Amino acid sequence: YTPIWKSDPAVDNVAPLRDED
Amino acid sequence: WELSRDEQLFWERVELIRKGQVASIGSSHKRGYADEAA
Amino acid sequence: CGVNAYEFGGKYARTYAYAFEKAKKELEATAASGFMAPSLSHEDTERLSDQPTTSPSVDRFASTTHPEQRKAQFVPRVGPGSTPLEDPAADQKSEWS
Amino acid sequence: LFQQNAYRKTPTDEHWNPYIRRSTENGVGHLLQNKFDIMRREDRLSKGEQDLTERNTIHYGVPIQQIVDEFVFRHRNARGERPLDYFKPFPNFRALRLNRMYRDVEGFSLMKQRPEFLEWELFTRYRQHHQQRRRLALLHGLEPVANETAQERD
Amino acid sequence: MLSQNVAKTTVPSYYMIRTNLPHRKPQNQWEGVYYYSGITKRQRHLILL
Amino acid sequence: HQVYLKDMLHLMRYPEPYTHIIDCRTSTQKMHRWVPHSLWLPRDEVEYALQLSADEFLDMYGFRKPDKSDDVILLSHNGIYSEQAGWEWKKQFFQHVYNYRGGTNELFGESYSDMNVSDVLSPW
Amino acid sequence: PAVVDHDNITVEDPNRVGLNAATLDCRGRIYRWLRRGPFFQVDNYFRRSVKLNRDGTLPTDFVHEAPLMRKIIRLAHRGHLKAACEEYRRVTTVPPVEVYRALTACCVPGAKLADAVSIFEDGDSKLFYVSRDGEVLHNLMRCAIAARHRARIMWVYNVMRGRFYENVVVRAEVDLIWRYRIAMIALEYLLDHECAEEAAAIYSYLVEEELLRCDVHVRVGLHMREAIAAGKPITLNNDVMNATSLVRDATAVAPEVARELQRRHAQTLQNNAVEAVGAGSAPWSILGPLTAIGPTAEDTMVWLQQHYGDVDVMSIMRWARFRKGKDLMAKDRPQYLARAAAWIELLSKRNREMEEVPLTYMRKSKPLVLDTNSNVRVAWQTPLMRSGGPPRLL
Amino acid sequence: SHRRDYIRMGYIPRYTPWEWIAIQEADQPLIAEQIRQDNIGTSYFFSLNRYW
Amino acid sequence: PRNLNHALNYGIANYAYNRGNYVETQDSIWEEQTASGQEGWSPATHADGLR
Amino acid sequence: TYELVMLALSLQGNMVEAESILSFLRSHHSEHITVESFNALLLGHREARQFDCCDAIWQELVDRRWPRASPLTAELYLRSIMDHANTPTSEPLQSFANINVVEKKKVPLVLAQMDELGVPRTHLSRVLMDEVEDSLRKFQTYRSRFYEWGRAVKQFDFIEFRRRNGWLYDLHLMKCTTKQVGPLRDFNDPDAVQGAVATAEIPAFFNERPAWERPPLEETLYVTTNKERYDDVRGGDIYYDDTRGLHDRSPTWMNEVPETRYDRLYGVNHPDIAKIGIRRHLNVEYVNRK
Amino acid sequence: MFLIHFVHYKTILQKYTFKFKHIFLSIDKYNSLFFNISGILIWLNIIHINIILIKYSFFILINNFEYLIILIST
Amino acid sequence: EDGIRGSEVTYKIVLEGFWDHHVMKLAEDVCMFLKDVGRQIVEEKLVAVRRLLQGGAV
Amino acid sequence: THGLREKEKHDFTILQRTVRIPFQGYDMDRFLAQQKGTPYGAQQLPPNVVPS
Amino acid sequence: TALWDATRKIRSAKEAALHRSLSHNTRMRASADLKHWYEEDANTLRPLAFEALK
Amino acid sequence: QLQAQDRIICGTHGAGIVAHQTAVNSSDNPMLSSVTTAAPAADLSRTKPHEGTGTSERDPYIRTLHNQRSAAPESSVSQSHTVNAPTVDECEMLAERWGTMNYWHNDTFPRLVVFLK
Amino acid sequence: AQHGLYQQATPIVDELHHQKALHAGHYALLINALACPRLGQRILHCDAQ
Amino acid sequence: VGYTPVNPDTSPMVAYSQYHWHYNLPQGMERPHSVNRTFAAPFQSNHSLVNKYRGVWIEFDMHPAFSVALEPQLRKLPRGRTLPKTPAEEVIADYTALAPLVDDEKTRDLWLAKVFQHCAFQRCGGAMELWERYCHQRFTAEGATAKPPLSLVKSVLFYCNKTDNSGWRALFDRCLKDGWNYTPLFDTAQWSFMLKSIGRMGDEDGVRAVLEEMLDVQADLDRVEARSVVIALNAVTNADVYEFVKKYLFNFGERKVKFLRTTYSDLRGHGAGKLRIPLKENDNMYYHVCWHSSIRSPRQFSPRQLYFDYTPSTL
Ligand SMILES: O=c1ccn([C@@H]2O[C@H](COP(=O)(O)OP(=O)(O)OP(=O)(O)O)[C@@H](O)[C@H]2O)c(=O)[nH]1
Repeated sequence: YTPIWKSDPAVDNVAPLRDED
Repeated sequence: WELSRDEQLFWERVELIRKGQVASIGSSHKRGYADEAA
Repeated sequence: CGVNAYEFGGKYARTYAYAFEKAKKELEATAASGFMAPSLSHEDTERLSDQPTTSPSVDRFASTTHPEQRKAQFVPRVGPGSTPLEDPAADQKSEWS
Repeated sequence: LFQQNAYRKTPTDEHWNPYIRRSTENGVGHLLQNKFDIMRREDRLSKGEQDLTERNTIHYGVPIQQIVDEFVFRHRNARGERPLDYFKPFPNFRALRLNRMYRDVEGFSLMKQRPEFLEWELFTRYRQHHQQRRRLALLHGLEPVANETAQERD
Repeated sequence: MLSQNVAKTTVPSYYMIRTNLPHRKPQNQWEGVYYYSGITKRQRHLILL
Repeated sequence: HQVYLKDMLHLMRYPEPYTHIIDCRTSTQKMHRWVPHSLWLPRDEVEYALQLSADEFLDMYGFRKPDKSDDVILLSHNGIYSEQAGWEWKKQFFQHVYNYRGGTNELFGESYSDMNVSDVLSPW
Repeated sequence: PAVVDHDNITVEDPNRVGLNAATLDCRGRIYRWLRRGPFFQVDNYFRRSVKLNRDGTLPTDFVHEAPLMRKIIRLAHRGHLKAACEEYRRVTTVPPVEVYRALTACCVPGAKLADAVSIFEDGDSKLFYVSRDGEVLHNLMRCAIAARHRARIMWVYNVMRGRFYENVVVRAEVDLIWRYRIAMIALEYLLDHECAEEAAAIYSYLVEEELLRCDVHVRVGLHMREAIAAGKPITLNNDVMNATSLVRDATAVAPEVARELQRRHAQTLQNNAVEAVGAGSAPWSILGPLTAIGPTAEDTMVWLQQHYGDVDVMSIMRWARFRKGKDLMAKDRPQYLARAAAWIELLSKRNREMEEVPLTYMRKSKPLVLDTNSNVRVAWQTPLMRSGGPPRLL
Repeated sequence: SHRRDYIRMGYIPRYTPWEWIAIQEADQPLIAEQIRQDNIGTSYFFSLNRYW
Repeated sequence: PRNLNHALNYGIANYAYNRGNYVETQDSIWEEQTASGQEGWSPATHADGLR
Repeated sequence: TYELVMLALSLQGNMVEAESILSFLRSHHSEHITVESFNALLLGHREARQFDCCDAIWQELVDRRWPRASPLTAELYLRSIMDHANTPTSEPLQSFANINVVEKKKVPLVLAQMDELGVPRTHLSRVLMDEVEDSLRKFQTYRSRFYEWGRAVKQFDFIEFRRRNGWLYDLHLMKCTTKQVGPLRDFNDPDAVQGAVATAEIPAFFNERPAWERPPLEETLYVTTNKERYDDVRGGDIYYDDTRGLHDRSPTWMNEVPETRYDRLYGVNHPDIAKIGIRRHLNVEYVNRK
Repeated sequence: MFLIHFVHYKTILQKYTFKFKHIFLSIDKYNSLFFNISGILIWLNIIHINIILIKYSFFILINNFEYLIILIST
Repeated sequence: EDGIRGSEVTYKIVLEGFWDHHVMKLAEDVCMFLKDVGRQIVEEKLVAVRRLLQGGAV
Repeated sequence: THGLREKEKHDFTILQRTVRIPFQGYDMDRFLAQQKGTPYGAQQLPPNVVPS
Repeated sequence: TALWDATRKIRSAKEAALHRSLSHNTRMRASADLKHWYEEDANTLRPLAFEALK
Repeated sequence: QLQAQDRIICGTHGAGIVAHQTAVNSSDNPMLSSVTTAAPAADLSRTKPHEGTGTSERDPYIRTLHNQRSAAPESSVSQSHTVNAPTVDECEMLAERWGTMNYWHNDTFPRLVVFLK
Repeated sequence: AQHGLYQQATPIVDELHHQKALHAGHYALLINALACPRLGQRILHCDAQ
Repeated sequence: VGYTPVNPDTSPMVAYSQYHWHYNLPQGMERPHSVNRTFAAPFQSNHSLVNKYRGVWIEFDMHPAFSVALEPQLRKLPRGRTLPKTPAEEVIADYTALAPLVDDEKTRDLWLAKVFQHCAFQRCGGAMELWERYCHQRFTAEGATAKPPLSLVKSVLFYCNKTDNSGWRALFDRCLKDGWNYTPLFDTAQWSFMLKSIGRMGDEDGVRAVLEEMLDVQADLDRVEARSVVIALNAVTNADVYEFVKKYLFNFGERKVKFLRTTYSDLRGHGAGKLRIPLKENDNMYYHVCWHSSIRSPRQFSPRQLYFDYTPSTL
């Protein structure tokens, strides 16, 4: 029956942080 | 500053470990695991 | 000049500063709560947004739903009197004097 | 070591559980919380009394009956320690017990530790004399009074 | 899934018919009645808050 | 025990001295970025690596071998190889071993996989 | 789901709600019926009808039962307790609050307490707490007073405060004003019969709920009501509260009350000093803990404040003013005075402390050096009892 | 619990052990109506007439 | 000092009574046990040896 | 004065002297004794953790009904009961359960007394009233609930709850005991064939192989599962213990796994790992510690 | 930069000990009283008697589950 | 009345078995239990009484 | 962990089987004291040791 | 004597501060250490007397 | 009423009948052949309240004495029917005292003669 | 003093005693106030649970 | 032996056998059992609680002065558990007339909250005017600093749900962490009414916002009233919100989810009468809530159904 819901989009979680810094 | 230094160190070590792998094994290929047949 | 030997030097400086601020803020709420500190477990809090990522409340177990996958070691340890240790039920935790 | 501390964050981890929390096994140190109590402990310990914090775990020991039982069981009825009267027909409940010394032998120094010949009989008669002295006492109204000072006793 | 979920019955056969083996456990006299004394996570949280 | 994305970002900005983040990604061909403060022990080597002495381990991997008290966070593309590696680290008895599932894919938004395994079973 | 019509029952039984013994599928139904609990019929009948409305309203008002409830009320007002109780029996539905009010009010004059209590307890936590009402509790309390029953007074007070379940979950909690009234007659009774314990309890409650000024608030409230019917603005000020006849008059009496406190205390001190010796006067009475009052109004209020100020003295002087509807301040001055004095006396811990009787001083001891009795001990003698003797430590 | 012979080697307690009595008795609740407190009186009029 | 009578049993414990006297010792024990509530007048039982 | 001295002695935990002062008072000054001496003694005994005395003094104070107990009194006594109820015993008494919980079952009796005495139960701290309310919901039930509490629906619902929390071990219906404990041989005879007169289910800790006979920590180093033979067993037991070591691996393991840079060290007792290692190339200085 | 070279102290002291019994230490087993069997009688289709020891039998068991069996002085 | 013949409260526990010796031995068990518990309670009451005898207000 | 401490306890229990209860004297005070060499004339000299 | 009294008040104030802190601080309570109560005392805490001048 | 009850029954761990001075050393006797020479006791070690390292009587393998408060059972001697010697404190208040006829006329220490004298 | 500011109450009390403005009960009043029982209230409810 | 099995308690040939306890052995209890003590279950009845208030409690705190002063006006408004039938026009007239005379803010607002609640129970639509006339200026408009008393907010919200009103969304939004932070103080009944209204009106986005806050604020999910959850979920037709609602559905409990399905199947079913406004057809959300229920329940084995078409193969 899987996948139940659409997987999270490809978004990159590290970039915004190290960019602020 | 430290992050910069340590990043570069990381890749240096990765580079060497990989080169050691290819050297000692003789090729760049490896087996899978018995469970990668399925 | 020997900072970088220490935990307040270099890459860890930022952590120290963080810990520092939290402590301050935390002191404030203790002073507000009558000098009886909030829960370590942050069971005390209105919102889930509020409990920090550093709290022991956050659930790290192989499984959320399946009880047999909720142990710390290889089998399920029991407390005195063969009481469940691993994941305690609400009434087994008693905060008494 | 893994068994001891596996995912353990602090030694106090399991202390959400009251029966684990007041265990005195590792020491008393997690049960002392305010200064007051610490000082009290110091004081009581110096006077040579018990620590009150120690009482957080209740230890009933083994009851004397259980001990005597394990002894007489391990000795298969322990005949070394029984009065010879245990070995004769219909012993009363006092012949049924072990051989402890009572308070009645206390003032007789004639018999030293090994009593010589006839000494123990003599002692036995002294003991009787005292029992009769008690009887006369009760009869005529002179017995110890729990209140009495020294002149009264005299 | 849960490894304490365990067959209490034997494979169906005539051995259930032809034999005086009992089909359930006899009641256990000293096991108390199960009853409800206990609170939720939610409730404990409500009290603390 | 798990470690979630929140914990991961927090540990990026606020590292702990004796928490180690260990990258398990196996093939160098697939790894183009560096998880901050991480170290590289590829999954394939683990069983051997963990049986080296402190010195030997230092010589083979070029970084200090985590003590058995320290926090060890494991990392992979999907969170599969990191899991298997975790089992290795747990079998030598390491007290705090956390796997970060969804790890490098969630961090960097890459879609890669440690092993090719598919959900569908071949009809029996 | 099965539902029984009590109007339409036929031999045919169209809805097929009966338990048919031989039909298809019957067996498990029969078995269910034979397993039913001791009250099954009764409980189901009662819970499928008679349930709280979606608004939080009580089921209490029904057209077909109304004249019966009316009749009960009517009967209770003429004081026929038995006839009323005999009609209460035939009630199918929850009876309205008014019934419980009437019924307990009827229990008061003959002192029936057991009956008032079983009435109340019947309407409460069986019937949805219709019975929990300012007025009903008030009657309960008036019975407990009338029956001179101390423990039951405390019990009604306790019921009135309630607990989380009835206050928060059920939402039946006695009104603020009513709470005040109840606690107040309980307090009259206790202070008048000298029960320091329970008095202190109720008083501490009044302190905690900020009810100490409540009677004043109510009077101010009434004048405000009239001023709103006239169209003029109302406001709550310290000036408006000190413009009240109550506060004025208490302020007037206060010096006289103080002087009585002082006279009384002096005489107590004197008596205690005499009983000390078994009867002349001991040194005990020569200087007491009470300071003499300066000659002024403000000096009086200051004196009251510093010796008796753990209690709120002013509000006590107000409460003690009326007794059984008779105003004491404006008719019997000395009776009022003695009352206010006695109450302020009972309600302070400070007063309790400064009124104590001198007790003999207990000798410490050591065990005998030559052991004879464990019961005989060497006593310590204070330098007063043995003059001479070598110098000793403490 | 220290007795290794308990059912195996034939030792069966003649008296039920204190610790067990405590556990048994501590498992079940106590009925409130068993405590028997009457300080008010008997209700002559209302009690037998209460809601159906 | 507590040890005033010590000489009478030298090096053995101190006693306030003559320990060399059997009767006086037995008497002293009697009084001790009377003082502590172990001995004294108690309601009789059918088992206490009435004779 | 005397009640302050008692309160001091009792905060110190000195019970003998506190009780002495009260005795002297009782004897000479009795008509003057307030409740606060009983309060002092209660607080004190609770500190010294003597709960039987904490009880004795309350029962006495209920007998003489004067001086009147105060909400503070009731609070101290109740607290002492909760304290008692939460203490553990030593390990000898801990094998089956935590005994001292029985103390909490005193509570609904004490509460009843508080109503006979006119101590309002709603002057009790919020804290204590939480602990007490808990204690209640453990042991108190009404005649109403009692008629309905054994219904099978509720028994099985309780079982279902235990199943979703994965604790079935103790439940009666829901556990199947398997292991049998064999008899003890005698050197008085191999010949005598023993047979079982009776059978009881008792916890395994009564007779379990002595810790020095069995392998070291079993829970941690061995994965054990009790399971049933699938094949038909002519005779012998239908259950066996499948025990494998935690560290067990296929004897063929090295083929089952990808090749490593370690492989050319095969069958070598003391390799120089310093030589195949990467540190010696990476470092400029490279001190070899050996 | 580096100003110094140092030797790494750590306090490894275990001074506390927490061991918790795993669950299966308290699980039930079936234990039995055991006496020497003096004789046995089985009956299902046909009765069969075995006598190991002839003495006056002080105890007797009867068991009906598959076959009727009677364990004498068991 | 004095001695054995008088009391404030009487409890009679009526025990019932299927076999006579069962009920006999149960009665010994329960009996010894109540002996101990009884002595404990009555001893407590006794100390309360001795204190009330020593003195008290009204 | 090897359970050798538990063994040691068990073995102590085994050794108990043999032992008597000691003779503590008819006058126990006197006896204890004389064992310690305190009473008058009860002094023993230490056992003579052969010099090294 | 007066000076000694004053000084003793100071020291007590310092220690008091320490005590309030320990009794309210739950993280430090988590590690179970009697040594927290003795590792800083009047001698150790600030203000230090021999540092007064500067 | 044993001699030295306190020292033996309440003071000593075995109740006097356990021999605490015994070596767990291996014996050549046939019954003791299971007994293995024990390692020496662990040096700084924290025991469980019911055990000891087994070095001395003061430190047994098994701690028999409870750690609570000990109290001798309440005397069964009648306090109300017993008449003690008259104290100073009692004889000063003798005019307020309520006694039994047996208290006033008591054979030893009669209080009536004192009320009069 | 009742709120636990004794430091601030000390000079005031000194100056009163110097002017002989205090009499018998007043002292008892002050000394009792040194026990901080408005602080005691706060501690009792928050800290001491 | 037979089709009727022996019952092991009454049969001595079981009871006294070798596998049980013979009547000649000593009959004591074997082992103690502590079940209820070790792991205890929390009480949840199959039936809902009979005394619960079942409404939105509006928390009337009035100073006992104006409480007496305003009595003839307040006697017409709801007191605890009592709902007088006074027509709402009259009550609003009384507020408009007499309220400017009272000087207290707190009093005027408690009084207003009573008026709102009263108008919520009669579903009179002209009561929002009162919000725009008095409250809007100092609470909702142009970043006014003032923070309304909780009871007033609860009352107005309750009114916007009872009378379905677009207005609620503006008020609710002010209650989150950056605004008044009132949301964690809401009752379970509050959430219930909110969800039901929003569902009828048909805002998927309102539904999402509200479910998110409920979850974050730790509302009591399982005791949110099932009808209102169903009516809310039924409103969701948009692809993204739909995704959200699957992932979210995993927050309910086993039991809750089973009755979400039962209630859903009834409201479009037999019990379609039970609603004042009929549901709208969502076949997708219906199917999904059923599917979810099936996933989360324990699974049963019906082999003749699964393997109906199974044929073996020799490949
Ligand atoms: O769970 C339930 C059960 C029953 N009801 C009952 O359904 C009747 C009509 O069902 P509705 O649910 O359509 O009415 P509503 O929204 O106007 O009702 P409120 O909940 O706002 O009062 C309502 O008047 C109420 O009595 C519920 O509202 N919820």
